[PDB]
Amino acid sequence: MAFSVLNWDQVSRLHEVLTEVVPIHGRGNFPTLEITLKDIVQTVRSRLEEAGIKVHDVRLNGSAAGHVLVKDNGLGCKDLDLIFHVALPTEAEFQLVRDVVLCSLLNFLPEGVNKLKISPVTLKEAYVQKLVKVCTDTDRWSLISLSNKNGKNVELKFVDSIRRQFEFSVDSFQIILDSLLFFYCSNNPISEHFHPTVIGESMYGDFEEAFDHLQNRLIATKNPEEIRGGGLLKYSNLLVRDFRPTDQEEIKTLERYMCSRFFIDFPDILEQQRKLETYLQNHFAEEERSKYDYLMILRRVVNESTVCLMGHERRQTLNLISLLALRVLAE
Amino acid sequence: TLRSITSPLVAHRLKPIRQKTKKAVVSILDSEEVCVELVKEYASQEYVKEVLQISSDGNTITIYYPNFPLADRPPSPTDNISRYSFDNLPEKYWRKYQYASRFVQLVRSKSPKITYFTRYAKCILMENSPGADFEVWFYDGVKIHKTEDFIQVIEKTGKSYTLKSESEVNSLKEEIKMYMDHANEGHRICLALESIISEEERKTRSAPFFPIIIGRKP
Repeated sequence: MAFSVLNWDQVSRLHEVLTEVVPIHGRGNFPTLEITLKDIVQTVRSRLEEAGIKVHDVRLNGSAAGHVLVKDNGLGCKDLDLIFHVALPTEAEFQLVRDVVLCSLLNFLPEGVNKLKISPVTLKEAYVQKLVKVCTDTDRWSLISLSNKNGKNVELKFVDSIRRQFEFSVDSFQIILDSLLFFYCSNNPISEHFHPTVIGESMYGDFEEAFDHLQNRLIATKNPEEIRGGGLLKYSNLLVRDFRPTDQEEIKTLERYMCSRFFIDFPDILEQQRKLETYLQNHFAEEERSKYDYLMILRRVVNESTVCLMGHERRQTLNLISLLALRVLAE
Repeated sequence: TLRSITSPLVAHRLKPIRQKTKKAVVSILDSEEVCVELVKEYASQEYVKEVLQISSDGNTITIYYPNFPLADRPPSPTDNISRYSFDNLPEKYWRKYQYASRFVQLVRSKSPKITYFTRYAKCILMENSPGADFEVWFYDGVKIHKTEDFIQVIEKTGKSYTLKSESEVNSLKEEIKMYMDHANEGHRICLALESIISEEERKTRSAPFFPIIIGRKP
């Protein structure tokens, strides 16, 4: 990795992301929360420090970093992922992290601020949509998701150690927010002649190379060894957004790995169907035109890069893709 | 430590099986992962409260809580999943994991690994390594079965009896001593074959080299 200094343009767009009012849907009778990234980050960090867990870093991940670094790129603003570099030794701390996050959820309400006795379970079953605890050999992190619909899904991830989330060059960006949370203690607002020094990172390689890949709409990866199943699906999303490989030679090999590794992780077609239907409903919730083009890109890739010996399973998945198209082809 | 009480299970090469019991469903799937379904009753129907998915090397344990009605296969996982590694599993899950361990362990002891045909008997080394069970099915009807502890014998008549230790081993009708001698020859052979074939597999990474049948009936 390497360090880069966010220019004024980037810091401004970051400020807009951090002050953008995001709506959170409330599963059940619970009202829609009108939260803000700055507010959640502050409250969570403050209460984590209060509970005795140091927060070394707070970063902004996802497509949001890329939208900050290059305005209105091709990747879509639906993702808002935060990372809190936090040590997690025992399960006690994992449970504390759940309690702290649910408590800081209670803090945003119009008149329900005084309703400070809603419990953490009704809040989980009303505001949390996805929960993921991981504490293995290398991987060690916790993930809480906020409602995903007409707005944007806010995902809070607490990383103790992580198997280096390498992906395509275009979404390997992290922005260290601490400098900007500190910058507001200023009595006046942020202006062009007066901004904080903010630092961006690339989780693998030269940061300027990834930035170039992001400006020129390039497809790139660096360690295929640690690629898992869903790489192919992400790759097809890049394709449906008019990104091209860095060199047409080596991508025929990458494709085979992604194809082969896909079958290794999803051999049963029912799991495939679930995986695909949920991918489509995640990345193309309302992009009706994008869905058919995506399914046909996938079909092209599967057809050209699936090895001959898996032709049987090949036809089954090509058929699944086709059937999904007929549905996206009626409504 | 959890590692101090049982070893992690190994489901490699084990045939799929769905075993229902009163308080649990354990299944060895086609993927060789091992699933344990916790079943609770609500009047007119039975549901599944949590699911314990165990990897094939049982090293990674995924546990999830969907809400589901009992079915022919385990419920599919949703988003709320927790993955632990063997050494970070909390005591609250140990008893169930040891349940799956005891199931897999028993299945292995009846799942043949090397079958070997001699001129007098069909030997069967099972998969519950190390010190795997060893059955000698003589053609004339006599049965022999060897475990790390006891040694069961059956006779053509159906006289059924068992043995402990070397107190009784030497003292027996010399007709019966012959069967155990031939069975220990077969056992040494099968263990040698297991060791050499495993090492060659270590070098040659590809399709499994077990199960393995050797010889034929006359």
